[PDB]
Amino acid sequence: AEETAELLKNSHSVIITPGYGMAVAQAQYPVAEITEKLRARGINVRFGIHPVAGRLPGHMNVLLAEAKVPYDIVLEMDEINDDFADTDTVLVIGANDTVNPAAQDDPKSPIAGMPVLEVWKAQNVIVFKRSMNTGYAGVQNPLFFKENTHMLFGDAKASVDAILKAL
Amino acid sequence: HGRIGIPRERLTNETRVAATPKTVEQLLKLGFTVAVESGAGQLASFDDKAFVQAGAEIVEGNSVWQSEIILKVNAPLDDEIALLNPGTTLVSFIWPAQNPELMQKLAERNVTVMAMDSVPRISRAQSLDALSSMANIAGYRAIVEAAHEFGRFFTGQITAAGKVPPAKVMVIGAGVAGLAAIGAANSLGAIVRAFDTRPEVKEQVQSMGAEFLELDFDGYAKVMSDAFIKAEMELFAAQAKEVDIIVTTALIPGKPAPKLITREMVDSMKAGSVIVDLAAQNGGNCEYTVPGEIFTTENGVKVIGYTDLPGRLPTQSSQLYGTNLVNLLKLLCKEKDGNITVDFDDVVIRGVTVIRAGEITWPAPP
Amino acid sequence: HHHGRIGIPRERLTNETRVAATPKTVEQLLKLGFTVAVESGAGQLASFDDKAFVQAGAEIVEGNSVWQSEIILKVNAPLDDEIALLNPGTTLVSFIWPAQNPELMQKLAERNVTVMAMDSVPRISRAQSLDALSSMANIAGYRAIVEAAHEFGRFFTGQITAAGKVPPAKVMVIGAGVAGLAAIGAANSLGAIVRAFDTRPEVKEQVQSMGAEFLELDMSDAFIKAEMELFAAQAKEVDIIVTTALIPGKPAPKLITREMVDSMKAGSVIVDLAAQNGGNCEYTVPGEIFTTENGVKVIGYTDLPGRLPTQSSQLYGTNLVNLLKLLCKEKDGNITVDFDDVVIRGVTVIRAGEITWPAPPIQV
Ligand SMILES: NC(=O)c1ccc[n+]([C@@H]2O[C@H](COP(=O)([O-])OP(=O)(O)OC[C@H]3O[C@@H](n4cnc5c(N)ncnc54)[C@H](OP(=O)(O)O)[C@@H]3O)[C@@H](O)[C@H]2O)c1
Ligand SMILES: NC(=O)c1ccc[n+]([C@@H]2O[C@H](COP(=O)([O-])OP(=O)(O)OC[C@H]3O[C@@H](n4cnc5c(N)ncnc54)[C@H](O)[C@@H]3O)[C@@H](O)[C@H]2O)c1
Repeated sequence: AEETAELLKNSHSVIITPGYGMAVAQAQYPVAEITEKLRARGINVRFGIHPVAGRLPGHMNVLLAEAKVPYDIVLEMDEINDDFADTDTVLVIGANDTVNPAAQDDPKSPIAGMPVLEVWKAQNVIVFKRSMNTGYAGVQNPLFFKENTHMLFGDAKASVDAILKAL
Repeated sequence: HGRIGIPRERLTNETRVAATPKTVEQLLKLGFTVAVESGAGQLASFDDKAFVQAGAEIVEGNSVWQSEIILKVNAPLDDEIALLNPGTTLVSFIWPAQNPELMQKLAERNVTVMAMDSVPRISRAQSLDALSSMANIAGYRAIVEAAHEFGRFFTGQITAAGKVPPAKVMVIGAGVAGLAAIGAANSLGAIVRAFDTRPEVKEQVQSMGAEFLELDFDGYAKVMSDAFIKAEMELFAAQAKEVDIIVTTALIPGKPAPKLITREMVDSMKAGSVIVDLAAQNGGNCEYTVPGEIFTTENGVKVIGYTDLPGRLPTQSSQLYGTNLVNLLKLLCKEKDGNITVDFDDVVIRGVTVIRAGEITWPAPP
Repeated sequence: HHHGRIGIPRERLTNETRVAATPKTVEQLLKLGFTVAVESGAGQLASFDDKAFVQAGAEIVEGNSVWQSEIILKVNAPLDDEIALLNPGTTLVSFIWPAQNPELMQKLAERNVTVMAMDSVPRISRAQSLDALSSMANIAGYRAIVEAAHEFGRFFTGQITAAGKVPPAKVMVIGAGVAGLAAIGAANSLGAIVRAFDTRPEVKEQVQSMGAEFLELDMSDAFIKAEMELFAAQAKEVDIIVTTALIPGKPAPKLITREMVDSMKAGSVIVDLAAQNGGNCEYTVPGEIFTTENGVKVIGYTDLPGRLPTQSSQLYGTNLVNLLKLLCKEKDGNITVDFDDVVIRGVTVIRAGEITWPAPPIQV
């Protein structure tokens, strides 16, 4: 997370992606404080709430209201593709399969033809996954391996919780 | 014999019974014999053998009336007055300020008339306070029948295709019913809001999960003021642009509900929306409200004046009315024992005891 | 002519409150580079101000004019008169139920329209964004909770009320897919005691996440009867059975026996969401409620997906928006009828008269 801190302040645009990690780890409550802080810094934040991600439709949408995250920055399944390219630190809070190329580009993942958030080769895609483990697949997707698209080997809450005070 | 009689509600199109099986059990515990009419709860889905599950004597028709406690679910109609017996602890929704005629009539029947609506509205008494418990249930149920006719979800959610926005619910005239309506909408995941003159309710509104809309401006003097009714109508004009549910709540016992929202402004409200008028059982706080119906305002605000709302959630209203009645009979049968010790020094009981054994004892120490 | 213009009919189905797109959805369609036309009186169904369609950006046409467009985004089948209005070429996009509607198919093929079956979108993952049945089931999941609470005896929420403690609703969601998930969400939000069941292992994690008891699997034969035994022994304890269990293209199995219903607690509701495609409960009176002796409101509302006017119109409309996103990927404003992608290849049951049903076998 010590990286992700410096990375955040660099970003200008930040896509926060709520895919499962957010919810399970309660990372939505602390995210609300840090995003508010990023807002004060002047950072173009977009939450990309793709519904079909991990567990149940909506869910994390109202969980962000619980966290008291503004619905202005909550973009629910808005295909904010052009901002995706413009974004530097995409905080992929878990969410690997919801952004997984091998689900649509390759018809390969069990989630057959998943409309994944096309954020590969953005400016940075820090995928909060504590291991290269199978999500609903995550077969061979550059989001695991690459330099900008890379697995942050930390928990969803834990990583947010450090960057919350670090930044 | 000290037998509690649980009737069916024989008022036309009321949906309660006095007690559900679970609550009948609680009346057994009280040390009285408990008899329920032949399948009295079928309005609220519980038959004879369902009350045999609780362990209730199924009094076969009229023998229900021959009992020293009759937990009537609403007022006796003259039919039932004739059926009542003197000396009986007739514990019911009497509505004394709405029913001075009934007061004179039950005085002639010489009954101990305990008006369940007329409990002193204080902390300790809230468990006995049927007025507020049924209002509370009706508040929850107003939110229900609002989602029955609502265009949208309360529950904001991105679905596999599209965004559902969280609904904006404005409760207006926040009685206890309004507070529970906030709790209901909040459980469903709606942006809840509330307005009333009285600052006492705000604490609860904020807690159960809502924005208490300030009067963009004593409490009675304020409430009467012309600029105040302007200011209310400005809060209403403002919310009309955005809201999804309005719950019109300010029901007064006796007085018809103040017609707050002028018809014009309802037409101006955001369409695909509901105004559930709880206050519809006397007057109703919207001016559109024809009691009984869903009047769809031509924009698409269905002003649902369901007068029968406290009835409408049948087993709940029965369960909790039953629990208010058990609560009363707890302090009425403190020893157990099983004898109706009607208290006077306990001023809340002195409240509810609007008539005792003939002589009208209404009103009561405030 | 009216290429690049949409036509949205006022829907003429009985027990209907949907239009194909509400004002917000009309704006969506506008954003997609199209122009919209809607029939007059659509608002009345959708409980929305009809003038607000114009205010949003729709030509509120008087009626049949709607049919002369690029795409006719329409909710249910074209009735046979509407069929005779369908313009040769025009991309018609509706609930077709292809295999169930052989003759309707033929009539639309003669009318030479580009029929896309919004119900029969080949149900993989991006398909669900396009699939009208996803949103309709999701409508019905919430709507199971609502219509349940319309006839429910108790609260959902275990509110320790002033009067006394509430025994909560135990919401036994059978068939946790899509509508099941929405019912689980809604009931969990209320803090009703959710118990849910679905065949696929993935739902287990989800039910567990919502503080909700997952009913274990004890398949197909032999198991179908153990599902029955679970649902009976569970029906004793539960309140609201949200019976979603539907297998696409098959009638909903009669898992809720009348006997099972009459064994339950009173004051309770079994909502058949799968009512229209088979009836999962037996006691399901299609298009009505029926209260039993024991006191369970079996709500067999076939019309559940229609029952929530503005949002149903919104979400069906956004399924259409997602379809036009995959079709008109440039968002140029005319219907690029994509055949390269599997999903459009399957949903376009009839490309302009030529019956292009199905897609090559894309295993769901
Ligand atoms: N939401 C719905 O409506 C719904 C319904 C049904 C199915 N689904 C499906 O779920 C699919 C996958 O979505 P998804 O990628 O969001 O979820 P997922 O596949 O369940 O999770 C993906 C990854 O998130 C990581 N993660 C979880 N908790 C985290 C934490 N505490 N700390 C760090 N990393 C965390 C895990 O990696 P580590 O183990 O290494 O941490 C896991 O491999 C969707 O494409 C959709 O098909 C969604
Ligand atoms: N990738 C995603 O995030 C996503 C999300 C939702 C659905 N889907 C797709 O939807 C497709 C079809 O499923 P659906 O849910 O839309 O269908 P549906 O609405 O016709 O059926 C609803 C549910 O009923 C369940 N059911 C059937 N028989 C059952 C039984 N005997 N006991 C218990 N439950 C039973 C099914 O499992 C299904 O989930 C799936 O193959 C999947 O590809 C994908």
